[PDB]
Amino acid sequence: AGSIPGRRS
Amino acid sequence: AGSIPGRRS
Amino acid sequence: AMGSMERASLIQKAKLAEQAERYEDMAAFMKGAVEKGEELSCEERNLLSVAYKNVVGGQRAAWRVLSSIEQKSNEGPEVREYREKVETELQGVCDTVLGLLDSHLIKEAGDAESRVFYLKMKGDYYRYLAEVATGDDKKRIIDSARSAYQEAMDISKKEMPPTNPIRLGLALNFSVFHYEIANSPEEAISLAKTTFDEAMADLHTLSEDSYKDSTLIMQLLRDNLTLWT
Amino acid sequence: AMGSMERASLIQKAKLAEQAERYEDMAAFMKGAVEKGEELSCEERNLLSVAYKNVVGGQRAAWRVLSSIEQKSNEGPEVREYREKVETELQGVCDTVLGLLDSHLIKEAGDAESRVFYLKMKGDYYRYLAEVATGDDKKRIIDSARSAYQEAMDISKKEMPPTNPIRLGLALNFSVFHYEIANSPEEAISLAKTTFDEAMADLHTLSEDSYKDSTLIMQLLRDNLTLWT
Ligand SMILES: *Cc1ccc(S(=O)(=O)N2CCN(CC(C)C)CC2)cc1
Ligand SMILES: *Cc1ccc(S(=O)(=O)N2CCN(CC(C)C)CC2)cc1
Ligand SMILES: [Ca+2]
Ligand SMILES: [Ca+2]
Repeated sequence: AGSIPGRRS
Repeated sequence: AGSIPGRRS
Repeated sequence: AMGSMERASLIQKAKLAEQAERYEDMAAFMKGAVEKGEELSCEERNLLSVAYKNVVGGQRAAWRVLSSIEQKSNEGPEVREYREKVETELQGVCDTVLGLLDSHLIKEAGDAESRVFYLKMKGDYYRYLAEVATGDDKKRIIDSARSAYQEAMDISKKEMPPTNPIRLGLALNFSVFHYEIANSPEEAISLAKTTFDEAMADLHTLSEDSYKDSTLIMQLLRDNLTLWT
Repeated sequence: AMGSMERASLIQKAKLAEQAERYEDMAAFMKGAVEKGEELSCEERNLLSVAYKNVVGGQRAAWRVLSSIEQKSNEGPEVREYREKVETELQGVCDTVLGLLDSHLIKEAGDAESRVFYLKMKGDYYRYLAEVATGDDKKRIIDSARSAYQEAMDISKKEMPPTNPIRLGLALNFSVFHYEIANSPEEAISLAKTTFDEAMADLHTLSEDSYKDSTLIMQLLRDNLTLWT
């Protein structure tokens, strides 16, 4: 299950 | 130009 | 520690740190910026979230490697000690983020876009605490995640369109909470499906660029639905 | 800081930190192990080198990003200030590694395999200092790299076969020094070619596993020769 990657602006 | 990667044992 | 640096300089250095893939530095610059006491713009909120997501994401990945090794060894004290060290560090980062949200980002956030963003963060960082928690501690931490996500959901459904990317990412992450933390896979599947379908029906209202933003997150909902069904 | 932890526990935790991709931790565990005062085995030397190569490799990559941004801006003070902060951190790591080699890894290293390994490290970390140095400082740092690499080369040519992987990696990195630092591309090309050819002629002596180890590094020499010619 993946959450929002959220690692790049 | 690449040196020895050297990042993995 | 960043008290002597100008707010605008902290923001500029957080953007440089992102480009340099220096996420610990990025998070420290954005903590300094929050501690100036002013509200954050949309772009500044994203810098804060990106910085801490990368820091805690590396900690979580390391904790999972160590936890797996520890579980295999239970089928000296060093694996447990080192897993505990990484775990404590991860908990410290989550507590720092939660403390920024509580002092005082959430209480000053009046617009739906900011308030939902911060409450989604609060749910996420309690969720990361829940991933490493064991026992009754886990129960209260789980409820704190749930309560933050639920308040964000309630605001998002009243104040934002179903394609809004924050609303979509909130629903995605709350569905992961249900599936992975709360042992509620059916609630996870129902939320992801309803969110996807209601967004699909609103895509006709969007520009080409907004369409791209919303469909990207919808694909993540679909990817989870494919894994879960 | 690691003085209260057993040597064997530091070594075990360095291996765990490698698996978790926690290279700062790995380097701190291996610094603690070196500071116990005992010589390092082959495997322990590799753990020390891998840890610091990853730490300084991330610093170097960030310094290059920031230096490029700074150079474009020179075609506020924040880019220079942050490049300087990363640069100082990188220099501190290189100084730490050099200090371990000087107190007291090199002086206790009598076998050719250990002494060449440590002198190659000394050349590498002075080379990383040279990459960020400006002016006359750069001259003396460059000469310190050169002198370390040259002593390692002299020992390696007397004491190791031309296919030995340490001898090959030393020659590879000294050739990069000549090309990138010393402004001696012809010396770089001649060293890489001679090293490759003398290794090729010795491959017949090797087992299948040693053949794989040596040919891997020979391909790196060839890759540089292809880029340089
Ligand atoms: C929780 C959250 C944070 C940020 C956004 S966003 O700024 O709109 N943006 C959406 C696209 N996304 C791309 C990845 C690959 C999912 C990055 C963030 C949305 C929700
Ligand atoms: C400078 C140096 C360090 C270590 C070696 S090695 O232990 O023999 N080893 C050779 C293979 N190499 C693979 C990469 C992809 C080059 C890893 C290290 C050799 C030279
Ligand atoms: Ca000010
Ligand atoms: Ca002891």
